[PDB]
Amino acid sequence: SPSLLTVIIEIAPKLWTTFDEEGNEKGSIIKVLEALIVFLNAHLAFNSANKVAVIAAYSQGIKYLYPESTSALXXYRRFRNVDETLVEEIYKLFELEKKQIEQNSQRSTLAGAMSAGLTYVNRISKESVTTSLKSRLLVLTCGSGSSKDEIFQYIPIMNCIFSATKMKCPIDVVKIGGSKESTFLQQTTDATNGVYLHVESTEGLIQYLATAMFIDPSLRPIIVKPNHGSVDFRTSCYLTGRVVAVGFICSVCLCVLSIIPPGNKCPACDSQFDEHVIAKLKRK
Amino acid sequence: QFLQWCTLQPENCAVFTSDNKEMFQTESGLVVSTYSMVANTRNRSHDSQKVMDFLTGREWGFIILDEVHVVPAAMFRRVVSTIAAHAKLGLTATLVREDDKIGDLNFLIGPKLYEANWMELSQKGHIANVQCAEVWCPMTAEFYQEYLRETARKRMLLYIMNPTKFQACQFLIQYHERRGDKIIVFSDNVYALQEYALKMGKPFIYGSTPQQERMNILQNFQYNDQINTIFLSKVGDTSIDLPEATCLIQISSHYGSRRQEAQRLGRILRAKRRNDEGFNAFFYSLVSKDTQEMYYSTKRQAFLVDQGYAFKVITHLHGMENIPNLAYASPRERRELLQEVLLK
Amino acid sequence: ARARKGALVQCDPSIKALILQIDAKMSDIVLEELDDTHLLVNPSKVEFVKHELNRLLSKNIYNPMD
Amino acid sequence: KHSVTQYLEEIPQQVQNRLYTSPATCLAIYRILPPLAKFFIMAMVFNENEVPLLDLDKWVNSNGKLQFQNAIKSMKSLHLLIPNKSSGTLMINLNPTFKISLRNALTGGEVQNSFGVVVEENVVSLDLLDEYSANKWETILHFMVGTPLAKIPSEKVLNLLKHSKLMEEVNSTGEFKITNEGFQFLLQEINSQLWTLLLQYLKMIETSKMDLVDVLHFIFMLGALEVGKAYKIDALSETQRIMLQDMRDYGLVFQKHSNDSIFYPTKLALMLTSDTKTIRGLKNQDIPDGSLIVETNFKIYSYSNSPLQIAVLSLFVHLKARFVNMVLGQITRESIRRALTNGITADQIIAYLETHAHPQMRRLAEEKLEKKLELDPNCKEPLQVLPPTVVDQIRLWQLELDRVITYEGSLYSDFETSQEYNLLSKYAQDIGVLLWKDDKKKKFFISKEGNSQVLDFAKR
Amino acid sequence: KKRTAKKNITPYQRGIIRSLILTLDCSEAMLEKDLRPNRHAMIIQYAIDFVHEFFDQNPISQMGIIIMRNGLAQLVSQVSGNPQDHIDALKSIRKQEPKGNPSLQNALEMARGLLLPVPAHCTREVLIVFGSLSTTDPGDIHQTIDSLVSEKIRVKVLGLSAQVAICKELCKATNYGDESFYKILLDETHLKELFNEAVTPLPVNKINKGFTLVKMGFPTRIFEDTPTFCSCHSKLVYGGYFCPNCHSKVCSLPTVCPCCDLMLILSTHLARSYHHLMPLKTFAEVPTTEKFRSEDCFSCQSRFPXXXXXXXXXXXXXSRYRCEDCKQEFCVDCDVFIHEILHNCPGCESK
Amino acid sequence: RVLRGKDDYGVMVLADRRFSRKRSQLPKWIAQGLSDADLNLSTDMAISNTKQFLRTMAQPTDPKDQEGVSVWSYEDLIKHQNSRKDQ
Ligand SMILES: [Zn+2]
Ligand SMILES: [Zn+2]
Ligand SMILES: [Zn+2]
Ligand SMILES: [Zn+2]
Ligand SMILES: [Zn+2]
Repeated sequence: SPSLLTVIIEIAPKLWTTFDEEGNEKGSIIKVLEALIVFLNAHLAFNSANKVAVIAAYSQGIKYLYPESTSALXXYRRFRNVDETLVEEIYKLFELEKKQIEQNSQRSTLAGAMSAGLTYVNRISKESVTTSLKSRLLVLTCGSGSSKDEIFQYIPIMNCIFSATKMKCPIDVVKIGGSKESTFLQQTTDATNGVYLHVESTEGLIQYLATAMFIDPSLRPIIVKPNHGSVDFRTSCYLTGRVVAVGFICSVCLCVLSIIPPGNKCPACDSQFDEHVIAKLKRK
Repeated sequence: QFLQWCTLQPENCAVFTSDNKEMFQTESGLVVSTYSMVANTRNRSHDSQKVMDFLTGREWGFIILDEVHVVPAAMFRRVVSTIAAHAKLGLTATLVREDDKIGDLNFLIGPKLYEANWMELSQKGHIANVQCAEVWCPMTAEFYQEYLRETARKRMLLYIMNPTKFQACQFLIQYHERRGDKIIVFSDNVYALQEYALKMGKPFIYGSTPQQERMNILQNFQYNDQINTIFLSKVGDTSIDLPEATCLIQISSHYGSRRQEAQRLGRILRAKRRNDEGFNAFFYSLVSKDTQEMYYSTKRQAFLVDQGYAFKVITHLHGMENIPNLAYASPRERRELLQEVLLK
Repeated sequence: ARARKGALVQCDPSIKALILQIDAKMSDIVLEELDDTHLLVNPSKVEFVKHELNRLLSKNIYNPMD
Repeated sequence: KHSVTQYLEEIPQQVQNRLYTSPATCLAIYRILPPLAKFFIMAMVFNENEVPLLDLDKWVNSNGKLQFQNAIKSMKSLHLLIPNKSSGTLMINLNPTFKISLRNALTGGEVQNSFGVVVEENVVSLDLLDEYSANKWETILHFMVGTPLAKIPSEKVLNLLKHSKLMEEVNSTGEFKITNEGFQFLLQEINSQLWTLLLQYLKMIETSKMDLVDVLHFIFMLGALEVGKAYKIDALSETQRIMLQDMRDYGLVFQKHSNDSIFYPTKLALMLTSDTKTIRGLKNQDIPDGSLIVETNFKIYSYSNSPLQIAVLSLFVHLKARFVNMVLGQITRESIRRALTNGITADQIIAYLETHAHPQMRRLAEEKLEKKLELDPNCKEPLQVLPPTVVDQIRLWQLELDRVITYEGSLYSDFETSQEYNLLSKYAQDIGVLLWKDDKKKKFFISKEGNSQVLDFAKR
Repeated sequence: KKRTAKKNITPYQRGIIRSLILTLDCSEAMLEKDLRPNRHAMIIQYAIDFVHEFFDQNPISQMGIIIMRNGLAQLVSQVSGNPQDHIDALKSIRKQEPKGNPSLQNALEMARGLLLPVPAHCTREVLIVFGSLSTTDPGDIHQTIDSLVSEKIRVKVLGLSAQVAICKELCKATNYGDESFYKILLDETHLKELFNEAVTPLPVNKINKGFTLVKMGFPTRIFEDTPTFCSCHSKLVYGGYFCPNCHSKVCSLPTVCPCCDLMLILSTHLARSYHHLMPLKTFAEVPTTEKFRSEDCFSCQSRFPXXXXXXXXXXXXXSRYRCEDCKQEFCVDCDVFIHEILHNCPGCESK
Repeated sequence: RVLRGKDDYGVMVLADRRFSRKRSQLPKWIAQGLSDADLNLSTDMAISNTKQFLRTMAQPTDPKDQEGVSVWSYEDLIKHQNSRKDQ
């Protein structure tokens, strides 16, 4: 089953710094890079000339790497071109690394890169009606700090799960960094039939990458090798910032409030509640 | 058979033979006469002429004509020599006819409105569904040894007799008796048919069946469902008042020429006002597979599909050996009946 | 693990009988006869069974084709 | 198809490992193994240790394990591994020549036969040098099956066809006609035909100066990649270059002009295995340039045509009067009887008509397809895909030209109780492995998929 | 030339919670020959498709299914948040053949009382696919429409290739006077799009009703599979969920808990309401001679954008259907696809 | 009588041979609607014509800008266009 394996990798030179920061600087993304170069060739080889692709994320944007948008106008030699064109495109990204790239660290364009990819896969499955590609993607992140749970990227994560579940796509995630199970990704890898591996920093992921991130392409008869439980007690009370269990959900706003609610104008939309409905909620 | 079902009151329609004198020149309404009357050497009592004298005497608007082609046009040209009606009506039966003289009978009645394109019209909802089938009776060494020994046409009944062929017939019999259906079998043999009619044992029309017994069996066949199998020999065509067709079986397949096989197919497959069965006109053809008429059994199949009748092949009979009266079932008795039929 | 290989010839008992008549005609290469509808033969000689079956039918049939 | 895979296992263990000497031929033999077998190769390519079968058995869960037996049986036959009854258990490990030659060829290794190609100014255009090779196939194919002009000049090829009996044509009389083997040549389209001929030449060119590993290294060198520069010059052995030049003459090497240049890596070397897209004075109207006519009325409605193709069509239909667009021909039981006279079974022609003559029967097949498979469980009546009315007449004609029947498998015994035979029979119909059976005899002559699973379930 | 909408006058409230109850016609008129198998069979094909669609975009909802045979409407699948019940119910029906008349008064009468248990926060709805041209009323139907409009049960119906004033009226009457709800096809795709459009919440101009705060909790998957056990099916299920309040093993479902009765949801259902509630702005088709933007797309990279002056081909249109709030180009594919599956405007996300 | 406004529709079939020759005797606005191919129709193609008519008419064909042509929107398309038409 020609399976399209498209890898998306995020490189913030502040987050690749964190990969250098974690442990010692005993090897930066190159170990992961040389892992990925070998990994991309293999799946390319596995199924019937099944294609591959690559996108990245700046500190301040995103761009395609292996698809290699129109610019002019060994080992099988397709591994070579896939690697080397990727190697040449990425080194072009590193010259697009400077203070202004180091500037826009407020956002993480991970949300934009993955929405753009779903346009690309919907684009390829739309064109490759013949030889319907049993495609499936991958995620590698350099676990960085300074934002315990950046919660500004929650809705696009979850919306694209639906499209991913809507377009029937298993999604596998590997987190390289400090031990922070990205709950929203952890739900995400759970939500759409994927595998979660929170690998450590400096292990050559090649042994890890081959084991659990080859599960799906078309196969899915094999035990996914995800990380531990995928608890779905979802986002903290938007008002509180504590994860709620018996949530208190406002109105058409649908904001999640804890036992906190101000009784008026829940802190995500200007929606007054019937004080009777507030009192009815308080009849306990 | 129709004109009283039809609106026609035969009190007006004086039928004429000139052995059948009837009311000429006093017949108040429409008329039904016939060619040999209306002109022939069979102009044979002055009833005939006087009807014709009346035919000329009364001015006629329209002339309904049925199979003008068989009788010479010259008399039709003589029922076109004397009277000068206004219209005729040529309800012809064949595309090419012996009355296709360079002055065609088309240019004397009215132009062609209806022709070999019988797809526009009958498909508008007249005709019902007719099913056709061709069972391959299994081979048994003697038939082939019988095939081997003679290349002559005498193999004819030698595969017709196949006792397995009798069996499949009996299945339909119990089957159409179970369905309350009616069965026509086209079997021109006398002995093996008797041998089979003896093998079945129902009041049976057979070779030279008494018409009363034919009628009796027919009455016991269409109104009574107990006798749900009759065997029509070559004496059905032509002609009898052929009985209704729900399950036609044909055994003999030489019956040449093939223009007749269009006739018989049309003739033997009569209409049926029964819709309890999903294929209310079964056509069957029990043929011993691997015998002389595989060439001629293949000749019948191409004919029907050209005629367009729904057709099929049922050689995987449901309970083929599970039917009653497996008389002569064994290859030996098929051989024995084959010896029985080598006499015929 | 028991597995008895061979050439399972399944047909009508008569052609079987003929084939068996034919098989008896070149020295009983039929290893076993599973039932009236099956035969177990050595594949080395089934080829010639049909050949003589062909010849004997070619000797028998001769193809009138009327 | 002779299923050339069965040939690699037939060559004994050493010449396989001898074959396995070039990481090219390590990397080559790997792609044909069943996908279960593929998965069990690569695991134990890198982790430099053998593995107990219990793990490999526990790796494969329920149904799909039949491919687990499909994997391991093809695996052992060609001996790329070594089973080891070390301590009574089963220690599975590659024929190490495979694994590392693979591993080498995996991680940029020493496949110099694999690396025997050379990169230069690849002046071979997409249209250039394969039209000869495509015309090479067209001319010889017209020669072999019998064209109006049998332009096949391959004297080595003609001897292989007659000597290998490739076509049931009178080589003594020069006839290139389709026999049982010639009918099989009309069936195996690109792989199978490209398979079938590769076998005849190996059988033909096997007496002296074979050098099979070099032959297989040279064959796998020309088809492995576009040797391009230095293929027929450098990356080719003595008998290999003669094979390469002979493959050059047969077109299978698109050996460039001068007879001494890099391996003309014609696309023909690619198609033998690719099992992918097949399309190859100065005019060649395609792709749908070919045409034929096959419909419910059992008649040829030819508007597009090709001479060798219509010559091939005429091999099973009468031709009367070739018209501007049509060739006067009508397919009948008589017409196929021209092929049944040759013993050509109405079996491969089935698959032939569904694939070939489509360039004119596209809409006709497309209207026949109707996508009546998802609607099949919905609307239980499929809409005439693929045409069944023709095959029954073919089968009945084949049945008219029939009356010899046989079965494969092995007779089985030691079925002690009715429950196990009833339980085994019941499961057998679940996977569909039982040709014929009877509780009375406790014997049946079928495949061993039934015996392997009861043993595996009982033993593990 | 463009076929794009001017303005949406309802992104504010959608009926996020629903109780849609679809009713069919198994009557003689469904056996007539206009639609490919007939009315009866091809109607049912698209209903199955809608069923799948209706619960995908409104999974918090339920539906029941009713047929219309022999002047007698006949419930065939209960009002349920489980589509498979309805799907399997629909599978059996096509195997029976439509018969008799549509007695709409019957069908309306059982639909109105079926929705009484549907609470205030859940929205009552009825979707009639009418295909015959006559009815057979057990009683006053204005009594029922008056009773129907009184129960706050809006009615949108999809007549076949004809216009009937009473269902003109019925859709007019129930839907707050705003007759927008007897839309009728000429065509299968028009019928197909007639089905797909019935999935989303149906707001036109909502009146101020009790906006009620809804208390629920969320279930969690079970792990032990040898402990295959269930409190919602009393069978061996190799692992289910557990209601946050009941504490009983519940199989995988957005269905309510069966021991303490609070609606069980994980996270996924409400975010469909989000893009239901607040959708985007339509990708504006940029002017041909006034765009002068990148000769590519943005959500994807589509170098096809023009051909640079071709008399007719260039003066036509420049494939630059671009969203507004992002002001980023998008090939029609992306512009269509962005507006199709992931609302999630690519330009508007990255800033 | 079957028509009330410009939003009204409906079939006005004529069923007699002499109606073929009296097409001119009909009033203009009726005559503008009665085209040549609609003369002496058999009953059969009459039903097909009104079948497509009722379907197409059953559609909500409201451009609201071509109605700016035939509705002359409020007090302006009369005041705009017609006060330009004072020529
Ligand atoms: Zn709110
Ligand atoms: Zn349960
Ligand atoms: Zn609970
Ligand atoms: Zn795009
Ligand atoms: Zn935007």
